[PDB]
Amino acid sequence: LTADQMVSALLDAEPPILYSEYEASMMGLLTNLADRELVHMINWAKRVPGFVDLTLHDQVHLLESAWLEILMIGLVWRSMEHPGKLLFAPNLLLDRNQGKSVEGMVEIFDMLLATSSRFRMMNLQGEEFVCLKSIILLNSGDHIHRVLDKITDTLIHLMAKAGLTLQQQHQRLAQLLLILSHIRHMSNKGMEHLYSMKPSYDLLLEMLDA
Amino acid sequence: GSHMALSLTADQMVSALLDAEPPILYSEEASMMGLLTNLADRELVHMINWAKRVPGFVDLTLHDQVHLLESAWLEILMIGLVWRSMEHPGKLLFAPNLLLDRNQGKSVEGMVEIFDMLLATSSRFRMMNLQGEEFVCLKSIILLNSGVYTFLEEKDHIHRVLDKITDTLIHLMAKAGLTLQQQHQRLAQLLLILSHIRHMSNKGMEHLYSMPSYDLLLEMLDAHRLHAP
Ligand SMILES: CC(C)(F)CN1[C@@H]2CCC[C@@]1(c1c(F)cc(/C=C/C(=O)O)cc1F)c1[nH]c3ccccc3c1C2
Repeated sequence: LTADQMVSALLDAEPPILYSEYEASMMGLLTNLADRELVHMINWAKRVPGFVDLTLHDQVHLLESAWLEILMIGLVWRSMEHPGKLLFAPNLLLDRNQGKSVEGMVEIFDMLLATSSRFRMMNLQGEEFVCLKSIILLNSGDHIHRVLDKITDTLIHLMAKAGLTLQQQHQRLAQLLLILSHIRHMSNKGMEHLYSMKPSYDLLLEMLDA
Repeated sequence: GSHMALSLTADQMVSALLDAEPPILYSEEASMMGLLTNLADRELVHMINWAKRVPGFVDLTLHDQVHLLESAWLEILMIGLVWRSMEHPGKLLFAPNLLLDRNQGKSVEGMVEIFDMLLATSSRFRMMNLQGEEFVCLKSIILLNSGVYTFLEEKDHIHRVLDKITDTLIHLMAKAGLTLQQQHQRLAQLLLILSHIRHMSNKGMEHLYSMPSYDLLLEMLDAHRLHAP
């Protein structure tokens, strides 16, 4: 794949924006939405170049490690145009105060809002976003490393076509990748919260093995 | 005289970071945990001295300095550990007199998973032939990045300093003989390892709460004003 073919393949693989159903009410709605987004995520993963070249075991491990980071990056991306709010769905736009209804949720909401504001301030583009989402999938858990190098080349190509100087290109690449450390942190805090009040192997395996 | 962070050339940045480097300390299942806790506490004191010398860090308010150190202290201890453990495959060089293999971690409940992650990180840095000058840049990035979007002109300042550190990393790779494409690929590889260091710190923090607060760090950062030069 050329950088242009990589971009086209990632944009074409994009999952759809889902709608919510119709504290306890909010948690139920958010859980149901996450479960429905997960099914589309498996189908998206299968279309990421290089992902199907991996063994079923490697595919399962990468998705098991990255699913929350991928849900979170998708959330923060569609929430960019809504300062102070999280656009879980077009019919479920929640502010900080609504996160205070559930114990331990306000901290995660605050981190997601801060990430959305950073992407807004950076003017993150759709083509950069799909590259970042693919990196999260391949990195969160030699061929994988060669594919990651190809995504970096693709990110640079996008910035060069956008008219950034050679210096601006490395500075922007670094700024984008550093936010991935923040997304990892949020996923770890989210996973901790899930185990405090407790998406299965069968779900991933049935969809990954036809 | 005093160089402002944004005025530094790549060479001045490297010299400032190398000069700020903390020393390698010596060590003093219950005995093992005590030794590692005591070592971490002693490394923390040197870490405050190091942080104060990281260009741009003293331009921040005392409250912002504490917020950054509170978020980054374990990532900084971990990156230091993985760096000095590079020349020792299968072992973690906590101190020259405390070199531990993964089997030793098995003596403490939940410790093996963290040791395995630290060992994997050390092997990745060895395979990439991480240089001392790149390492100091990475440690500085961890400090300035780990708490920025966890708290306009002051936030922009941190981001401008981070850009200066990236420019420094690129300069080092360019002088090492890497093509422009190879520089971008190496930079990306290194920054992706930072997401793994964040992961390890989160898992490490979780283990601590199962078994350095804002107040403790605030007092240590403030007490630095009283130390002799
Ligand atoms: C997982 C955790 C603790 F970080 C909270 N999450 C973040 C905040 C909103 C609730 C949600 C969440 C979840 F991601 C998963 C579950 C799962 C339950 C079960 O399996 O029983 C329950 C949640 F509340 C969730 N929902 C989403 C939908 C679209 C896009 C993003 C999200 C997120 C991010």
